[PDB]
Amino acid sequence: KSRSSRAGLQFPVGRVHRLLRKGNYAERVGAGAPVYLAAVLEYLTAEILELAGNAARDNKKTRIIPRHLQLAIRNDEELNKLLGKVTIAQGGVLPNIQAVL
Amino acid sequence: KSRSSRAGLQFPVGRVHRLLRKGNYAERVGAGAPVYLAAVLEYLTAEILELAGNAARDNKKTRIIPRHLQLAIRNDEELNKLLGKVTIAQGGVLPNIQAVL
Amino acid sequence: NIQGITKPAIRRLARRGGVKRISGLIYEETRGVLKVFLENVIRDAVTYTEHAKRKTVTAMDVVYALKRQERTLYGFGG
Amino acid sequence: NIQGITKPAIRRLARRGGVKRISGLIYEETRGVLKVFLENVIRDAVTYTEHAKRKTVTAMDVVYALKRQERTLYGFGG
Amino acid sequence: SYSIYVYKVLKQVHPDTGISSKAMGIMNSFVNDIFERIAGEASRLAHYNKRSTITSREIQTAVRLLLPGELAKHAVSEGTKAVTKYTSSK
Amino acid sequence: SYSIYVYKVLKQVHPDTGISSKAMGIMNSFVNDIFERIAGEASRLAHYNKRSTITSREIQTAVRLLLPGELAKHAVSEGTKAVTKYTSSK
Amino acid sequence: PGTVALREIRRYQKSTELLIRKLPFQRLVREIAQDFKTDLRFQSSAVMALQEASEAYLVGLFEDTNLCAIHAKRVTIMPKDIQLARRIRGERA
Amino acid sequence: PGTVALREIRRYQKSTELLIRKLPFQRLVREIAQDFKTDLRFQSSAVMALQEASEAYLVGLFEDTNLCAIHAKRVTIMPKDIQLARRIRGERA
Repeated sequence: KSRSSRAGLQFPVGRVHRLLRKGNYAERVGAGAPVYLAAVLEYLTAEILELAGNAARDNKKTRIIPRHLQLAIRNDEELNKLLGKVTIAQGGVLPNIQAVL
Repeated sequence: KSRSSRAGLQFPVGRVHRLLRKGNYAERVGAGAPVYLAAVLEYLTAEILELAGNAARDNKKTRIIPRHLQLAIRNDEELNKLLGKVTIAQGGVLPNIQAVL
Repeated sequence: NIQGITKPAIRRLARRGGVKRISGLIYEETRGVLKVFLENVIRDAVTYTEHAKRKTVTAMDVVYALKRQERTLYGFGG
Repeated sequence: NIQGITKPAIRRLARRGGVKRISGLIYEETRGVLKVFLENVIRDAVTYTEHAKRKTVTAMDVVYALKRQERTLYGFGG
Repeated sequence: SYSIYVYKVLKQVHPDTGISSKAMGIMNSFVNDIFERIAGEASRLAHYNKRSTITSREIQTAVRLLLPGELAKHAVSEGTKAVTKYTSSK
Repeated sequence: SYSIYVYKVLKQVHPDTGISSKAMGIMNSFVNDIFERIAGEASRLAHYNKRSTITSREIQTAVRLLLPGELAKHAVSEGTKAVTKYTSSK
Repeated sequence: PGTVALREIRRYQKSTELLIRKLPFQRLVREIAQDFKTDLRFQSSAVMALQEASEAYLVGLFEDTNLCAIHAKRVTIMPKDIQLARRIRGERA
Repeated sequence: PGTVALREIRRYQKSTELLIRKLPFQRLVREIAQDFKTDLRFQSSAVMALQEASEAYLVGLFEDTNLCAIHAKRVTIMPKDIQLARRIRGERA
């Protein structure tokens, strides 16, 4: 049976496992390594994808476009740190006008 | 005969060669790789060591202390970029007072 | 050629930046920075190209160039 | 405890920074930043320690912590 | 590249909200990015501790180091939950 | 760790100027640093170009990428000069 | 006048489109590339990636510049603000 | 008065010594470490590394702060300068 299903995951454990060794990160990568990493990747994906989906609804749409990912990422204080020096193509900027104006 | 001498160098070609593979940077590192890297390391060493030695004389001393490395690195515009986000322990700061004062 | 960038365009860019009033000098000043930014990025971008022996600069080259600049860009691969 | 840092010390630190006049408020403000800076660095520093199963935080730990902070420090190894 | 999975995860979270190709591009960039980041630190941690193998214990510490505050706590939980299922779920 | 060599290089440049232990500490940090930096990019370049081996051609491009303007030109010259001697100097 | 300014901020902050005409930008890229290597060609997406990153960089710069302008007593941004921002940002020409 | 200030700048800019008393600093490190892990001990050099880096960080911050203060019309540095600097520096608490 599938390593992705055995671990109760969506993200490809196998693929992640290939990338870990191909990458020449390690000499030999253990068994739980890709399953843990795959797990974290899926988690974060779900997280930003959730907040993004919310922003999509809040406007008026059903399809999530970059603007949503952007608005999503920038509004969560925690996610904003992680992707601090990241530029979302077609993400635009978070609406904001310095008070003093 | 020595790989360091065959290449006309001071820095340990062999050591650099060990570090390249141990490091798990590559799958297999070529023959000229460590000799080129060792070469660049020795060069940069000589460079900053030269400017440092100058600053040591300019003050009044014979021994190069961190202050010299600092004063040296910060004064060469090119070296200052390379070690831009580097902190020289006991290096102190480059004497400078904003004109307006 | 950088003169092809335009007062409007820069004003819009400033507007998106939340800038209300714009001194007439920042238009040429901004052209200065945009050029320096592009030189630095395109230089490293072609260095990556000159490495795979490709005469064409791929979008992945601009990405690696940007990552080297400390500016990660999403939307063109990974 | 951070109150052990001192007005003098901060003034000197400012002096080395090329600061001429110092508002009386920046002494407490600076303590704020110094603490946040140390927390962030010591947190990651002990995380590195908790990795080799060492109860003692070595100087190499503070180094890796600092490199993670984007602040490379020379003089304690490499 | 991840489009399959990210879509699979999407339906799991919002089973009625679609995603654009361009937005999918971004998601893929995100996945590769933090993968590269985490594996980089994991690898760094292993060399420091003179270990020739990247254990899950490295992925975890790497996750603690790279991810924010509470966002990191879940990622560890999720990973431990996941790793443990797989190991027991032979 | 490099103290031997850095001292050897020092006499070669200033055959009368000594260096402190603490300053030597710094020099060692410098050597390890830019080594780590250069090998990192070299390694990055190799994966991008799907090559399993780090050639000197990678060390060079890495050097061009990491080092400043004219400071990079010499480093390339020195490395090519050095590599070539070694290869011919069998 | 204040009203139109803010009205423009509001509109362009809500926007997600590239603000520079494609063509002029592409020329700037070609006219720069030619220095580093004369026989160079950029794919359209590679150019596109550069613009997305260039304009992103610029608004980000503008935000910071704005904070400097306000730091004095002004609303109008001057070159000295862009410079003070780039300085603290660690940037250099 | 201006004369003593500059005289202090000149002297402390020429200096290379740590400006904070060793002991108080060491306590701050211990009193912080205790949160993350109660059974923690720092080698003296590890503490030393932290101070070298801490004071380095602070003067660097001070330089930038100074540039902000001057940016208005002032010579006296206020909290709003440290904040504007840290802002553009990308720092956060």
